[PDB]
Amino acid sequence: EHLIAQHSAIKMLHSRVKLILEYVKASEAGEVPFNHEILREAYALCHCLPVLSTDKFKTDFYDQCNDVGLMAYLGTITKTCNTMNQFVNKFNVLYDRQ
Amino acid sequence: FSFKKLLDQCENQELEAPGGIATPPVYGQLLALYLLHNDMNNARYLWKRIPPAIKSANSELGGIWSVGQRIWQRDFPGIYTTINAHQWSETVQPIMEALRDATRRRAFALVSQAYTSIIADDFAAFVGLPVEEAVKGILEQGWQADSTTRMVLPRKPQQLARLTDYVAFLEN
Amino acid sequence: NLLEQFILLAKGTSGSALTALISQVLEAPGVYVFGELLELANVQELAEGANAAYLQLLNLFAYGTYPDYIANKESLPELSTAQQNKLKHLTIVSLASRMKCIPYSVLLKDLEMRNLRELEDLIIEAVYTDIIQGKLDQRNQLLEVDFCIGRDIRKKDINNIVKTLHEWCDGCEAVLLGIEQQVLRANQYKENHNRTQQQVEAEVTNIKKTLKA
Amino acid sequence: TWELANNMQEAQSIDEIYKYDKKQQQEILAAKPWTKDHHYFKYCKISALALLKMVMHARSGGNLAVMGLMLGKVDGETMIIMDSFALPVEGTETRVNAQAAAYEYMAAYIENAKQVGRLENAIGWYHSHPGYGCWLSGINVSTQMLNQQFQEPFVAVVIDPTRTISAGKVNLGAFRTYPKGYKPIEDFGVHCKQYYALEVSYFKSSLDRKLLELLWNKYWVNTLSSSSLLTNADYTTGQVFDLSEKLEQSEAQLGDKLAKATRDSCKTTIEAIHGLMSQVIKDKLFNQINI
Repeated sequence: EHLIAQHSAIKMLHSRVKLILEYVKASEAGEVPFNHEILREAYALCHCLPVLSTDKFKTDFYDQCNDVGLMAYLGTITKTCNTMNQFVNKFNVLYDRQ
Repeated sequence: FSFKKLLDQCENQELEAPGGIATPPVYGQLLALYLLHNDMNNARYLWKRIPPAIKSANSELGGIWSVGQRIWQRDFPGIYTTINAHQWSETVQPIMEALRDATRRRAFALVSQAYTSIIADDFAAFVGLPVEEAVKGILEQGWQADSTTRMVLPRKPQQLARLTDYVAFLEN
Repeated sequence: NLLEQFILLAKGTSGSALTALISQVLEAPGVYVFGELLELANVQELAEGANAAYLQLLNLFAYGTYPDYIANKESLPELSTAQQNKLKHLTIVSLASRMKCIPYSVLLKDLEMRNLRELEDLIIEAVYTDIIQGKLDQRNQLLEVDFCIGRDIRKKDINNIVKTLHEWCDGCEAVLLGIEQQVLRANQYKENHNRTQQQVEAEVTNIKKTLKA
Repeated sequence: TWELANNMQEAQSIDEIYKYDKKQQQEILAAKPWTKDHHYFKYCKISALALLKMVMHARSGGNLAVMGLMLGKVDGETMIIMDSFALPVEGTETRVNAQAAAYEYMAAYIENAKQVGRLENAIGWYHSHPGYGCWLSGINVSTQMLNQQFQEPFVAVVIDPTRTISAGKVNLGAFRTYPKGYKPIEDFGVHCKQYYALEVSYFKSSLDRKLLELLWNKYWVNTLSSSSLLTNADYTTGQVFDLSEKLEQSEAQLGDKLAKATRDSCKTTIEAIHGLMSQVIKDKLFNQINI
């Protein structure tokens, strides 16, 4: 569900970018007239691709990743404990009386 | 980096023997390699393992054990004096230079990490020469220095799969 | 727009009046991208004659930055304060186009300025003109730009634009592929678990069928 | 291939719950399992369509109060509701009385639905509280008394339109009541001993799921710019606190609840890793282009 719901949105963004690239290529070749206004916006969009490549963002992202990793550790450690409890409960009946 | 292959080759050479005791040169090379890798316990037990007869047969093992005893007490200045005191055969020749370089790097790291200001005499004894390594230290790496008291100030120097595996494990 | 308002008068005239019109365009506020003005044949015909300096000035305004008006300062005619301010604003826009965190020292070197207060005032007035959007930071001596208008594009750089877009497309495709693989694996894992559970169930009930005799 | 499973006509137990097993319903009604113990049904599952119909009726009521019925069934320990049906009742925002219009309306609408092909019956009623939380008043308590004591399968629903609109989350509240005699927190009111609360859950069919996902698909900008786990931090902290309390209760019990605690922890961990995965995917897609 999760990896598929946003996959469609990513595909839509891919389609829009592909359409823009096709228009730019057509303008370069000469099929469409040289509209010297859309190309400026295309250049501006091109120059804004590497978004937020600063050190503060990287540190915040790494902190977020570590926090989520710890939150997953606390939660794996309890599923393991629950399986542990079910195993000992089943063991205390088979190989050991009472 | 090439010494690891020699290390394990000597290891399986040692592991089995026609009579349990190998030749003197291989014993000495293995002991020297243990000393080089800064693993003292295995070297000490290997020295304890050597039978007394072959131990006293060759004096090379005596010098190697003297170097090991010097390095065990962590007395840095004496290591350089005891490493070149005697003569070393070609079989153990390329061990001394590597060990000396490793000891120098370890002393450099220890001085840079555990010290904020150290008398130039002690630092120079740690490194090896109180003539030109002080100016080398201040110039090359920019370490601060001050005369009169002779004081130096060293300063210290594939993703989505894991997440989906965690999710699959948690959900099941 | 302003360029449309200043463009229809440039058809019939040529010579000194045309150069005066382009000077007025370069002085008028609001105009910052001279794409259609340079595209006219009348402007391009100025190369042959005694008005090549104005053509060079227009080309420098359209594509070049402030240091380009350093080596050839004596060749071009004198500029008023409005033209110099507009050129400095264009240089700031060009610098902000590449990097999103402009250091103060780089701006001082590039704009040939002597005082930090004057540079900050120039940036403030550029923001007021609404060509770039951002904020200053004196503690780190930085200027952060969240959005800057694209400058003029010549008819040789477009290919490079294509390249960047192509790269983006490729990246998107790559992500898509990975997505599919991941979800597939996930599904398989789930199925496997269920299957083995079912197997165990079969086994135990089979045992029941052979123990209730 | 890209979606792998897809759907031509296949379905699962999700689509199976929409049916009417006449023999099963007859035998559960005849057996009457809930008449023997007070602590019967605790799970109520209501379909989406009923939810939106109730919300629109409450909004169309405005500052005043509205009131209507609901349709569904009962299955084992759980209750199923899948239809909402408004009523033409009027009154002040503090009291509403069902006149003869509603009495002639519910029967007429039931007959019309039966003519259509509908086969469900009345299951309960919903009343909108404009502002004063979600709690049954004295008259509501008496009405629920009489309704659940005469028409044993029943349940009441109370929503808060104003708070739902202002906050952004729905105020659906499903309530059953303890009968008279059985005696064994100021938000719930003053009759907290007489009435209790129930959990709420929702469902939607395979066709409904596909249509909802395809309609919500025109939200791509918010989809890849939401950056969750930064907006639901309070919800996750509350969930972890409740997890700690449940873990303490399970540990005391061991001296089952452990399974419930494990499921809750798994849900919270899955949500957290989903947020991290979306963040990682966004970083890979946007911040790794053009150096």
